[PDB]
Amino acid sequence: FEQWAKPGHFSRTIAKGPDTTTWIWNLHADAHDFDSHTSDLEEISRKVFSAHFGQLSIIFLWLSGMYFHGARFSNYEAWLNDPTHIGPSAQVVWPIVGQEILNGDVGGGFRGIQITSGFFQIWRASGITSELQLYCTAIGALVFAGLMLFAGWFHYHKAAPKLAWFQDVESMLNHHLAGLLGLGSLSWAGHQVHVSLPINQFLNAGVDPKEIPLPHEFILNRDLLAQLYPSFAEGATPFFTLNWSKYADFLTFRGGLDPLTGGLWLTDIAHHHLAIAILFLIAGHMYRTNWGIGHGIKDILEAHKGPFTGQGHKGLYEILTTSWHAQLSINLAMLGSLTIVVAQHMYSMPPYPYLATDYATQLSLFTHHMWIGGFLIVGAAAHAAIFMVRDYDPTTRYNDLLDRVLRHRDAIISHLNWVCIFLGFHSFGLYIHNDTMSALGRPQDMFSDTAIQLQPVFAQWIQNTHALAPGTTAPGATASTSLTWGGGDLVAVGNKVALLPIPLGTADFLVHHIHAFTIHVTVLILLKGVLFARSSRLIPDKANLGFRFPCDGPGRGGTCQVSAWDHVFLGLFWMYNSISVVIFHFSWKMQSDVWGTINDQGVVTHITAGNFAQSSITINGWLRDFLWAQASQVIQSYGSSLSAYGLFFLGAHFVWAFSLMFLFSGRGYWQELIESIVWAHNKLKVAPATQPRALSIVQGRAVGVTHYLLGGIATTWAFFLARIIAVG
Amino acid sequence: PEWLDGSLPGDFGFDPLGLSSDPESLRWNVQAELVHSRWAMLGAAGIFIPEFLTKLGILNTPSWYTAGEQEYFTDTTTLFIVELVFIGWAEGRRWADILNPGCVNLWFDPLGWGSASPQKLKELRTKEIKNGRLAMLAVMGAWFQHIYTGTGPIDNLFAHLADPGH
Amino acid sequence: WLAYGEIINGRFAMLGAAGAIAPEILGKAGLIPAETTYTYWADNYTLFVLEMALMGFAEHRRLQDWYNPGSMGKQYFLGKEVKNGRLAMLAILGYFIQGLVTGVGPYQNLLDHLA
Amino acid sequence: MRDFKTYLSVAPVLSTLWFGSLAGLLIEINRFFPDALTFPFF
Amino acid sequence: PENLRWFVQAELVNGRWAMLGVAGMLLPEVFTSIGIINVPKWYAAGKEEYFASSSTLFVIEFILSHYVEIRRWQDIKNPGSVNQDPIFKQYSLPAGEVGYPGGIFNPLNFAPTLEAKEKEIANGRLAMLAFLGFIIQHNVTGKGPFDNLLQHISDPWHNTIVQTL
Ligand SMILES: CC1=C(/C=C/C(C)=C/C=C/C(C)=C\C=C\C=C(C)\C=C\C=C(C)\C=C\C2=C(C)CCCC2(C)C)C(C)(C)CCC1
Ligand SMILES: CC1=C(C/C=C(\C)CCC[C@H](C)CCC[C@@H](C)CCCC(C)C)C(=O)c2ccccc2C1=O
Repeated sequence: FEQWAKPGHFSRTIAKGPDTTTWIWNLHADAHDFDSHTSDLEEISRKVFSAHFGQLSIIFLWLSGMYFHGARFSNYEAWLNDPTHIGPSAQVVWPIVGQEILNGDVGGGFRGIQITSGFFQIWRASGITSELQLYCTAIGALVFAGLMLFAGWFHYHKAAPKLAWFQDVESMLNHHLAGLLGLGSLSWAGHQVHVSLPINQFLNAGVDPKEIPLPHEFILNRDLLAQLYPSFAEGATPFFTLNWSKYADFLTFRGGLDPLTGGLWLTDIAHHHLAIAILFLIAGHMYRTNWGIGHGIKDILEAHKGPFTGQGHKGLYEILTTSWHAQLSINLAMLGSLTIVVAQHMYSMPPYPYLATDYATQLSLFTHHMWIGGFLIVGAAAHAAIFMVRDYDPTTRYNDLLDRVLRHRDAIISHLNWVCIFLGFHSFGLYIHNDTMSALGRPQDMFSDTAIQLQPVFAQWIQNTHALAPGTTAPGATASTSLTWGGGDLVAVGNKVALLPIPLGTADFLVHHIHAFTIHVTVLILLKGVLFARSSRLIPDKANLGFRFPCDGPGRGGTCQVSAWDHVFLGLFWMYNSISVVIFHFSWKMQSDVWGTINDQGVVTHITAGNFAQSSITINGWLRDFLWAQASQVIQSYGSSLSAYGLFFLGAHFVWAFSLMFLFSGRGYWQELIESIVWAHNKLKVAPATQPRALSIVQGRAVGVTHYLLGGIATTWAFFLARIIAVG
Repeated sequence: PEWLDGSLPGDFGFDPLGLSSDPESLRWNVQAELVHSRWAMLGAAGIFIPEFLTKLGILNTPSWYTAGEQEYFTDTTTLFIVELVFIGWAEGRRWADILNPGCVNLWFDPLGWGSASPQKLKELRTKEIKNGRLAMLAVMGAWFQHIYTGTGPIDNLFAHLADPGH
Repeated sequence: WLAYGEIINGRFAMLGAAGAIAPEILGKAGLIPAETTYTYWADNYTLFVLEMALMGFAEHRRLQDWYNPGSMGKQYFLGKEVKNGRLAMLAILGYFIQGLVTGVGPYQNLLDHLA
Repeated sequence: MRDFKTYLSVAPVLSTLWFGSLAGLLIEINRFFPDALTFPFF
Repeated sequence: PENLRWFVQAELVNGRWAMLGVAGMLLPEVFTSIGIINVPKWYAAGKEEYFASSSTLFVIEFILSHYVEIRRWQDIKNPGSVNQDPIFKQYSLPAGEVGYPGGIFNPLNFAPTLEAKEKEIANGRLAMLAFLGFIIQHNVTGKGPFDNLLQHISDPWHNTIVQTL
């Protein structure tokens, strides 16, 4: 059972004894979604972790590749041994029509396309070592998808499954903490100490190749790790009662990073992952469940009130319990920066060994790992909508904290709207000046460093203090919490540089105030269209068109782009303008003014100049010297292996392009068309009967969105790439 | 709007139509299957078994050279062209007999009965004498090589571990 | 399924394997020794836990071919309630552990018993 | 089987499926006569 | 099946020009001996004559051809035609075109015209299989042998494509 289609599915009028093409993207454009399904949870809870399923079975279906296509054709071994010079590679490609050169031949006895995004650095991190090995983990995870995808069939199918004990929400919110983080954090420590720590500490010089202490060892009998960082390993662990001090040895807050190749200490990662490990094991019991220990579920929240902000933040929802949509913004804005947090974090202060020096992933990664984040949040609260126009039922609220906003609309939104001039309008309206003041504007006097200076300065800030922080003040840890901040206490390694005191100033309270801007007029778009969305002060009654819903009146003299669905249809564009900015600022700091090389007489030598400082003030400086000063990489870059990035943003510029045709265009104009041609088929009897109508409005504010928004990405990943590697 | 409701089998839910499955095979001429599956490897019921013998060729193996004609890359890869065109027209229009002619859309009788139906012990004659043979070309199934790049099934062989050791 | 139904058998089931790891002696593994006298091993000479296939096939389906229906019999042949049993599920788990988690067959004493 | 027939279809991946499991052949041919450059008649 | 008594003659015409077509190069056909891709012409000749190229045997003998073929065409169209061998009937007794000028728009039927033996017809097409042997070799392998007890079914040699030509 059951099933199967055939016409008709969920958009009530789907079958319609057809009549027209353009159903094949009403279905492709409903299909998952609900209410154009039902909130009748006893068949919607039993979809969401159905799921939620595959995505993993897909993620598995994923990862089970990225080792088979690691460990079926290494650069891993044929390099590992030697970090430094000779670097990444996970795909080599069949000899069709001139594929070949696409698999380079530049990796240590290996033909193949070079690889950006750790992995080598992720698996020289644990240890593993041997292709026949995480190939012995390619199979570990592929059926291992199977059973998890054998859960679709587990419940639901032969088992219409349970909302009764889905709705509740206490065991799970306790157990994730404990339960299935806590199987983790520390039960990666047993791994991160015994497996990981020393097959690294003893990697950290000798141990070149093949005799590689297959993890097999170091259980039941110690002696060796014992022969290494001691601990006295009899059959009696001190710190059972406070000999803690001893079984330490190899985990005092070391901070800085491994100067015998960057990363930063694994001697500095069990103390991090058994503390933040168990908070999440203990603190993952604080709520009800059965055995009388716990807290309010919500009974906590209405705990407290405040006069204005009244009731307080009270009686916190009951679909927040129930289902998704209501909830569904928060697990995203959150998860949101929880991919901008780990970002501005990773590069920011290196994990797995071989980053700091690297590039083509102390950048690369950095991004995507900021797309997904931007993407994610900058489309998280299109879930605040739906919801109101959807999953929100009759009542639960008034005097709720909620409503306290919906009243106080118009004059909450509003007072952002102005910042969103000042902050920007004039703070971007500010490179502009120094263009009108470098072209027209004679260094004589204007906004750059030896200019609208700002002498010492800008500080430092703090950071710096971040550099008196370990020598006292938070007593120790070691070496200045992250070299990036501090004073001049300066390292690197691998000839080229690693991280250093990356000093800010003008060029720094500039730019910034743009991310500082943007993420203003990129929210409120958002908030304007998140608040009004269902009640809009100017079609006042929305829940009368749906979630998407095009516009409405040619009347009231120009009502369009009203929907949040379409408040989201440009909710994005900017993100792209904002995530697909910010990346940028990054990749001309890391580089030009962070990456290095080495020579010697006191002199680090960057990929490009300490340019930047005063040739990325002026708006322009980013085409003078951020394009045609770069791109050279990709511009020429054919007959080679940059031979894809000379091949992508091509058909990435077109397909930034072939957006506007559907996005600047009309819609009636097009339908109006698909007759004309029609005469050819018909009169000459061919013609459909799925009357070939021309793509539905929303549907084409559902392409010049994707397409624009596929377009100027790859492009910049067709681009930013090939810069890095040879002048990389 | 039939029926549909009914439509089907005519409803639903929730069961035994039954015809039934789905989830395997198979309704119409799941007999083309039948009629194809016997022959195809009844054919094969005579390729490897001759082979599974020859190793044992008591006193002399075989011998035959030619006595035909001998020159410049002479004889047998030409070839199937003639050999399996002949047995080409063999396969085809014996077994357009799942029914068969167009039910899908001189004389008459012979034989007497209904494919001289049956007889009702000879239905059993065909039985698993037909099927058990394709139980035994499951031996085939499981390689049908035994030469598993296997060396190996020589020095001929085949088998034969029992299983000696030392 | 079942639930609840799949404990009694689990009961009887592990019981024998648990019974293996107590009334034993033992004698291989090996590991540590030597892993792999009677004839030598008589034991076929090497690799023969695939009678299990047939055998561990021959009991469970032969149990359930049951089910009272039992067919599997056949024509002829002449060619707090999870609280109780499920705490009982634990204390039988357990004394696999100490009966394994050190050697039993100690045989350390005390005295002597044969000798 | 039949008869033209008709016969029986299937769903959304047929015009698609055509791309792969058959259309590829192309790359075999394009291998077989490596590239084309222009007309090889026989 | 296929279609209606549309072309018969067209292909018949074709089969007429056919046998004696494959009779043409059927001189290279070698009584015993005299073949190859051709140049000459029956026997003799020796007038003044039948010549090249400010002359060509072409346009002379094959302008006038036109009225010799248009007569038939307009003969078909407006029947027109003997009494009546080729369009169509008198003797004896071929494969019947059978129909008369129109249908239900087209189908009050359409093809119950089979029946018989080996018969008349056949050879008409024989020469186009001849052809699709006889053309194919002659630039691929430009001579025609047949040779038993020697080395038929043995061969000898090899010869493929790209050599060069
Ligand atoms: C006619 C014809 C044709 C043609 C074609 C063409 C010519 C095309 C081109 C087009 C163009 C002119 C352009 C386009 C391009 C493409 C692209 C562009 C794709 C994409 C993508 C993707 C899937 C990606 C993703 C990503 C991520 C992950 C994130 C970051 C970035 C990136 C992008 C990497 C065909 C063959 C079909 C068929 C037959 C005939
Ligand atoms: C072009 C255009 C259309 C018409 C576009 C349509 C109908 C999309 C065409 C759909 C696909 C491509 C069908 C074409 C045929 C394909 C399915 C496959 C055949 C081609 C080969 C791959 C074999 C709109 O509807 C529209 C609406 C609103 C604003 C702008 C526009 C707009 O610009």
